Amino acid sequence: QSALTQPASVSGSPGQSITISCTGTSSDVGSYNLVSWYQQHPGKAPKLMIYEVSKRPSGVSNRFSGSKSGNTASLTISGLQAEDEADYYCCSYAGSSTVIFGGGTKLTVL
Amino acid sequence: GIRPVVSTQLLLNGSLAEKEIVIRSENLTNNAKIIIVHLHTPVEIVCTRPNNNTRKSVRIGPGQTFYATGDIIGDIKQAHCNISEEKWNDTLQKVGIELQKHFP
Amino acid sequence: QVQLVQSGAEVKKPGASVKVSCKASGYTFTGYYMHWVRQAPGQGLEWMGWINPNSGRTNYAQKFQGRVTMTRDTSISTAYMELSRLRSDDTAVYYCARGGWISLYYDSSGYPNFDYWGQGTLVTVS
Amino acid sequence: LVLGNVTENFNMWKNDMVDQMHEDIISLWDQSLKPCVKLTPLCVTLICSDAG
Amino acid sequence: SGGVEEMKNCSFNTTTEIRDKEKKEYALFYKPDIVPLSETNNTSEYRLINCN
Ligand SMILES: *[C@@H]1O[C@H](CO)[C@@H](O[C@@H]2O[C@H](CO)[C@@H](O[C@@H]3O[C@H](CO[C@H]4O[C@H](CO[C@H]5O[C@H](CO)[C@@H](O)[C@H](O)[C@@H]5O)[C@@H](O)[C@H](O[C@H]5O[C@H](CO)[C@@H](O)[C@H](O)[C@@H]5O)[C@@H]4O)[C@@H](O)[C@H](O[C@H]4O[C@H](CO)[C@@H](O)[C@H](O)[C@@H]4O[C@H]4O[C@H](CO)[C@@H](O)[C@H](O)[C@@H]4O)[C@@H]3O)[C@H](O)[C@H]2NC(C)=O)[C@H](O)[C@H]1NC(C)=O
Ligand SMILES: *[C@@H]1O[C@H](CO)[C@@H](O[C@@H]2O[C@H](CO)[C@@H](O[C@@H]3O[C@H](CO)[C@@H](O)[C@H](O)[C@@H]3O)[C@H](O)[C@H]2NC(C)=O)[C@H](O)[C@H]1NC(C)=O
Ligand SMILES: *[C@@H]1O[C@H](CO)[C@@H](O[C@@H]2O[C@H](CO)[C@@H](O)[C@H](O)[C@H]2NC(C)=O)[C@H](O)[C@H]1NC(C)=O
Ligand SMILES: *[C@@H]1O[C@H](CO)[C@@H](O[C@@H]2O[C@H](CO)[C@@H](O)[C@H](O)[C@H]2NC(C)=O)[C@H](O)[C@H]1NC(C)=O
Ligand SMILES: *[C@@H]1O[C@H](CO)[C@@H](O)[C@H](O)[C@H]1NC(C)=O
Ligand SMILES: *[C@@H]1O[C@H](CO)[C@@H](O)[C@H](O)[C@H]1NC(C)=O
Ligand SMILES: *[C@@H]1O[C@H](CO)[C@@H](O)[C@H](O)[C@H]1NC(C)=O
Ligand SMILES: *[C@@H]1O[C@H](CO)[C@@H](O)[C@H](O)[C@H]1NC(C)=O
Repeated sequence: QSALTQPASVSGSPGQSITISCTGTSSDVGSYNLVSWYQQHPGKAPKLMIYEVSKRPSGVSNRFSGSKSGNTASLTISGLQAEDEADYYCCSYAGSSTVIFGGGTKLTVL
Repeated sequence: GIRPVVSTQLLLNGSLAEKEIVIRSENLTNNAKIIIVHLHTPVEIVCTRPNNNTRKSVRIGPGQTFYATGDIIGDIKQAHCNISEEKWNDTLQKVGIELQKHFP
Repeated sequence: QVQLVQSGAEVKKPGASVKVSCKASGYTFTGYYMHWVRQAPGQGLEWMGWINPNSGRTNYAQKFQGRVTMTRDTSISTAYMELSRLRSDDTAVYYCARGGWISLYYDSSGYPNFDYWGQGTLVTVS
Repeated sequence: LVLGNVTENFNMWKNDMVDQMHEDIISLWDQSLKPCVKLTPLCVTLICSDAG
Repeated sequence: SGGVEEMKNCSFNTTTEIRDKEKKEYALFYKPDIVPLSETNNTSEYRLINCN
């Protein structure tokens, strides 16, 4: 019952799409549809990106897209800019009123 | 098929009537006879509950073990029931307009 | 616009107790949940238990039972964390966040819809 | 009485006489202990030792 | 650690499978199944409703 599996870091040039994925136990992600992502700028509080598997809140443009398949939850970004130099964190409801967070990915702009 | 359900008010699963709503009674004059309304249109109803831990097994003898309520994981919510509003409203309205035949 | 204010940085020693206070302003806090997270610099996020300010119900996560206590204060609209028996790796920053909506009809405690976050308190030991 | 010139299929692994035999023995074993003594007060802790 | 709508803890003691010892066990009984005895305002010694 450890944290969610997540790669160390990613990279990519501006102008294309980057897909990130988080995998977990079937009782954590494969049973409930309550997963979300968080963007962590170094120095201040993070901000929520999507609510459910695919639900866009207000104040954020239509650029992030979330999906679920089996035991893997994926988040896709299209049209990279320089305002994405931040960490990304997965989170999922794990049952028995406990939320399990992910490891974390770092993205670099070349 | 006869389903032997147990309910005091608001008859659950069973065979429906035909044509229109039907009212059955014994004398329709005194107040001591329970009057029965048989509907034609069903109305959905759901009932829920919060979580419980498990059956806490307590042994009180040679093989006589009972199961009591254990812990509760999460918050405390009240076990409620839900009925659609407009379906119940026009069902009771049809009951009224058909019960108005026996009372001018 | 609503805001969440927290206390300042703390410098302590192991074997002590630390209290972190989070105050919400601008909205009815009684109808919303409050969650707590802890961030040591270098690794990812970690999740602590949630408090229900309408009833005082607590449910902490694993490997934290018995050493952390959470208490709401509805008179001045605050939430207190008292954590005892600190270790060397407890040097971190603490954030308070607003969870889901209390509906009195379904368990919406485990929903990870943390919308507004605080600036966090930096606690350290030596 | 022996039959003349007929054959017959036989299967003992799927038989009804065996199941009725087993149920009869089970029920008659369960029936003979009905008016017998119940060992309820013999659940006490036994202070046991080797004989002298 | 919180407030529940209609449940009480009601920890009691009961006999085990041995008719010597008694152990303390807890449950969570509902409020309509719980009736206070005696007359005083001591809201501690409750009892089960169908044991009367
Ligand atoms: C049996 O029947 C009963 C019916 O009685 C069922 O109970 C009902 O169950 C549903 C769920 O299916 C609940 O819906 C949920 O409601 C909450 C609460 O939303 C209300 O409050 C919002 C806040 O505004 C108040 O607070 C501010 C604070 O200052 C005050 O200033 C305000 O004046 C308000 O008092 C408010 O914004 C909401 O308005 C929205 O809805 C109305 C509806 O009529 C619209 O007109 C509005 O325009 C507006 O759209 C509302 O008044 C919602 O927040 C829930 O939605 C969240 O959750 C969804 C699922 O997770 C998610 O997809 C949504 O995006 C949304 O996400 C929210 O998540 C976080 C919640 O804190 C936040 O980050 C953020 O707010 C975000 O928006 C959901 O819709 C009913 O409330 C509930 N009824 C009652 C009486 O409790 C019961 O379920 C049935 N039983 C069954 C089926 O078994
Ligand atoms: C309602 O309460 C019940 C209380 O039992 C909750 O069930 C429990 O959920 C947890 C989730 O972590 C289960 O733990 C996990 O079980 C799997 C089983 O394979 C195990 O591999 C994991 O290591 C972990 O221990 C727990 O077993 C389960 N309890 C039972 C009896 O199955 C339930 O989740 C609660 N409901 C909700 C919506 O949270
Ligand atoms: C088992 O222990 C009992 C005592 O607990 C033994 O009973 C005693 O036997 C001696 C024989 O020399 C008598 O003098 C005592 O009066 C007996 N005590 C009683 C009856 O309380 C018994 O003999 C032991 N069993 C065996 C097989 O030796
Ligand atoms: C034992 O049971 C009797 C009923 O057979 C109880 O008498 C009534 O119980 C109801 C249910 O709580 C009360 O509302 C009434 O006030 C009781 N009295 C009368 C005169 O109707 C009796 O109270 C039970 N014993 C105890 C100690 O509660
Ligand atoms: C009740 O209504 C639902 C939906 O109309 C239907 O599927 C179900 O068979 C009905 N049950 C009975 C007993 O009429
Ligand atoms: C019951 O019905 C009979 C005949 O239908 C009638 O004579 C009698 O008065 C009725 N009882 C009452 C209380 O009206
Ligand atoms: C075999 O069957 C025939 C039937 O026509 C019968 O007449 C005959 O007696 C049988 N053989 C023996 C040995 O019984
Ligand atoms: C319950 O039974 C135990 C048996 O050992 C006893 O010690 C205890 O005093 C009893 N009463 C209570 C209130 O626990």
